[PDB]
Amino acid sequence: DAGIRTLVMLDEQGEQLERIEEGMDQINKDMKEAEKNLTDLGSGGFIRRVTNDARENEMDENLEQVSGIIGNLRHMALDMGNEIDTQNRQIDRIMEKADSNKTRIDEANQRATKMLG
Amino acid sequence: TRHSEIIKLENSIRELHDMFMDMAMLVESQGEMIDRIEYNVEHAVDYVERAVSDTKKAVKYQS
Amino acid sequence: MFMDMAMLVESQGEMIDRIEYNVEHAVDYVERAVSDTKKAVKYQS
Amino acid sequence: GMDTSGKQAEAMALLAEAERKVKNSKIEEACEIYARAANMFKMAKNWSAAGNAFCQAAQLHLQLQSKHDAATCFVDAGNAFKKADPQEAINCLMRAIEIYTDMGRFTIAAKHHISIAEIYETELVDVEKAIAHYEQSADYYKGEESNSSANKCLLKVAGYAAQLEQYQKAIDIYEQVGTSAMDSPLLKYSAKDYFFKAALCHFCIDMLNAKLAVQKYEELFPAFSDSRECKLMKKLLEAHEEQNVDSYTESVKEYDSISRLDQWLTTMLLRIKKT
Amino acid sequence: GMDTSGKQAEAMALLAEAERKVKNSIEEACEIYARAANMFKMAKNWSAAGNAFCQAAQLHLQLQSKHDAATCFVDAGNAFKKADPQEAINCLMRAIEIYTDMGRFTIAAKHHISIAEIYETELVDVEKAIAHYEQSADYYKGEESNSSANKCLLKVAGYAAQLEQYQKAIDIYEQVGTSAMDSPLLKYSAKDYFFKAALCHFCIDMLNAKLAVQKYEELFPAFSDSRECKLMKKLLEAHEEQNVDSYTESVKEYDSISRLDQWLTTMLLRIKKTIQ
Amino acid sequence: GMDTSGKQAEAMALLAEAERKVKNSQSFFSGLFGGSSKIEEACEIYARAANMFKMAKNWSAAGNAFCQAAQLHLQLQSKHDAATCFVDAGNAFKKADPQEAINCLMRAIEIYTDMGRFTIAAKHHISIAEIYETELVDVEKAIAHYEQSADYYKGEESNSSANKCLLKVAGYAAQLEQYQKAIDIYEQVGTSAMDSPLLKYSAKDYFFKAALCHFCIDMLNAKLAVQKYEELFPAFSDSRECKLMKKLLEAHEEQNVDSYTESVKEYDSISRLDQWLTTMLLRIKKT
Repeated sequence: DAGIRTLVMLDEQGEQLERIEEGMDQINKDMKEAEKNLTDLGSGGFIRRVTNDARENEMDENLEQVSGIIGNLRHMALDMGNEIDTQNRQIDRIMEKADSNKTRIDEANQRATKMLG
Repeated sequence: TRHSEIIKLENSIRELHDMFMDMAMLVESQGEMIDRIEYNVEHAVDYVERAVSDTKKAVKYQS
Repeated sequence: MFMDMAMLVESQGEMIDRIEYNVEHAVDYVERAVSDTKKAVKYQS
Repeated sequence: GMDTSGKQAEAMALLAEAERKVKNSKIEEACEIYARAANMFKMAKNWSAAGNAFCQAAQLHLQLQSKHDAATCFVDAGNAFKKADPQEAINCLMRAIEIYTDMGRFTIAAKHHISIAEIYETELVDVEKAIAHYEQSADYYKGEESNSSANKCLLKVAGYAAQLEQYQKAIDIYEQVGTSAMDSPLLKYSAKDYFFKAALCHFCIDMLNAKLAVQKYEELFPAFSDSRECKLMKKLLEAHEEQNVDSYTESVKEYDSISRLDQWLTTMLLRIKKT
Repeated sequence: GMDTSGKQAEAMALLAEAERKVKNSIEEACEIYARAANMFKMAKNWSAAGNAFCQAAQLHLQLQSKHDAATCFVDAGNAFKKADPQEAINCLMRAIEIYTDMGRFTIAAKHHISIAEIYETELVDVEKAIAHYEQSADYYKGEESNSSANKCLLKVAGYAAQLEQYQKAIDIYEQVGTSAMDSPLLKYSAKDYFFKAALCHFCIDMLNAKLAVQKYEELFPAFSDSRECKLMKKLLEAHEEQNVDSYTESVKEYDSISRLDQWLTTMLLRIKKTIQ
Repeated sequence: GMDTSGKQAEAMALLAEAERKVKNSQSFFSGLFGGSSKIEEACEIYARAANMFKMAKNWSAAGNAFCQAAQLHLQLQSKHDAATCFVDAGNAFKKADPQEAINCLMRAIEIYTDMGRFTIAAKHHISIAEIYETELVDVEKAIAHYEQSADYYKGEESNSSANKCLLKVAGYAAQLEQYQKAIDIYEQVGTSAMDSPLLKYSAKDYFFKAALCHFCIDMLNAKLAVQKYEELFPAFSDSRECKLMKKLLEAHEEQNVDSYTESVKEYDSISRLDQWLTTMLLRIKKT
């Protein structure tokens, strides 16, 4: 259950990351356009049944069951990792863009404060 | 049959341990990066708010 | 290891939500400022 | 292909028009149009000339009264040259890093240090330069309290130093990182691996002191006994005590049957076992 | 080497330039001060860099600026963190006050948690750390940050049980268990929290612990099936039997079954000492 | 503590000053025609007072101030600021009394959807649905709001969100003893999600729900539905759901309630049963 919840909320976080990426792209384009306009304005078993008895039998089955689950878990684990990679990349790229936008506005402000005098 | 199953279980457990460690470190780095961008965007929004307020007051004084 | 991972994942998710909220505020204010600039430039001209 | 030729022709025409316009206040518009031409050329995907035009526009921007924009253009030009003459990109990125340090953004400076070290090590074979860049980045990150990147850089330099046969620095860094991870509530699972790597690095120095080193590691972290790595280390030590080749060969074969060995550990094991 | 002397001389020259510039009587002075502080930072002279940052902060605050002044104060406090915890605490408190006046609760709460961490790590003072954690928890709860508030409350309860009365531990653990048990993801661990409260009840008397565990079992049916309640019942039988051997046997059996947190061991040692 | 008295006193004084300012604003406009500068300053004071009242935990006063500011700015031909203030007032009322939050959120929805902004309208619809559900048992309004938000998201092409709303709708419809809508929604969602890579693992679960939701109607149709789902998704045969359903049908075909109870108890023991699943099992046991 913990694995499944981690995966689903990781997917949700990725969706949010994509949404913020789109928002920032639109912000950058709008800011550049506005700045330009303003500038232009100017396995069978596990226990050897040596003892027989039921105690061994159940044991064996349990192990097998666990093994199978673990098998599945193996594959599951791999999947849960993969998405993170892509997300990480985004979490890096965004930074670059963000900085530029901020820089742009600051420079614009500076320019707007130097043309007057 | 003992050796095959025991070794298979050990291999699966070791692979899970290694991959979980690697992806945990990756998650830690991701968290650091997202915290940095959080502070960066907070500062950017604050500064743009201040700049637009200054522009508004200046233009209203001039007009 | 799983339970150790869980808390960091939860913290990252909540602060991702907070960052998204901040960005929504910023984009809404930017849109309002752009609209005000358009109004000013169009009416002054 | 028609696409590449058409895009190249369009970008050349745009760049020529920009040159004519600038040659004929004007600095800002010239820089803007040059940046547009550089972006179009990049879309044309001619890396060398695209980067050339971009750095020329960056120099023109430097002529203009602006600093951060020049640094952004410099980093973009370095990324463009990434697939071209390494020296020019390295110099441009060094200049950008100097500007960043002057401005005070240490995080981006360390990121660019890591990028330049990565390109130097991947493209060129000269390692010491990349190691120095990584050490500078680690120092900057430690000054900025960013433990993750500092630890990554320290691990990379320690691994290389082990590769360069400077085992003392490698073991020192590995022990430091292991104790740091152990102290922290998290990452304590890799402390056993760090101690095992430190023991392997120490073994190269001599054989008798290996027993003392492993005993010290055990008494420092008792749980390290439970790890299969400690069992493997002690078994290999006992096998090496006698000049028998079969014992450690079988042990390493079993370990490979358990876990797939990375290139560094494989070469290290071969080196230690050969002598 | 060249770096030390060169950077130190350049920083001193910048400080003198800023002093002369202000003596003429201003933003250029603040920029020079910030640059000089940066040079000092590269020279590894952590001390007196925070002083330059604070001087720049006051110079910029003189002209009504508050945001950049707050950021400079925070940076100066972070720099002083290693050099001097006291000055770092003062700068961080100033930044927290400024932001709270401006209404930035997230930054204020993060700074409060940082203050608590520095108080508890370098210096020896938990009550001030407890108050800082409580303030941060209240700030986060106001902003409906469930996980941060829960973590802060859990740490406060742990500290209170460690040194203070058990009432705080019982209250906070019960509240956290109530908040988490209903939640789907965390319910698995919910049991754990409850158990702690029960143990803290055993510190006062056995009857209170018995009533608390009965109430927990009635409220949470799964708490009945847990091995932890079985172990607590066995420990209760041992205590009413005044038999320390049974206590030790049960504790060692549990330790073999699962490892300990080293806090449960301390609590159980305290409980076994009073068996008499 | 000092917070209560001090903040209340200062906020009340500031609010009285704002009331005096707005009272004198009409006289100033009539006598001199100053403009909206005084109105804007009064609105800023209103927003500040609302913020302080929210800080001092006096949610009612903060909501009142937010509503006053929203109305005053709406009269100033600025719908966006009025909508934002109305959303803030709705949040404050939700903190104190959601009845006013309902109308505030409806006003925000109307204002936003007038321009065609579907995302904000859907989000506000989901917020109102949550407000209704958490306090009241008014399933009708909740289902209507969920369906409206799902339609808005479907028209906006934003996938991966409306499916959860449809799943909630199906669950509530099944809880209301209405199964056709729930069965249709669950089968559609499962079939659509089968093709997706990530959702595959979960798809089977939906089918099982449908089977249960398709078992109340009759045994013949339930058996046919189980067969159809297994054939369309043969991998569904690997999970425990098929074995459990087969055992339940075999036990129920002969009026052996004890075997059905034993199977249900074993399934619950291996993993705790959901409240909805347990309720449906109990309801089926009535037969």
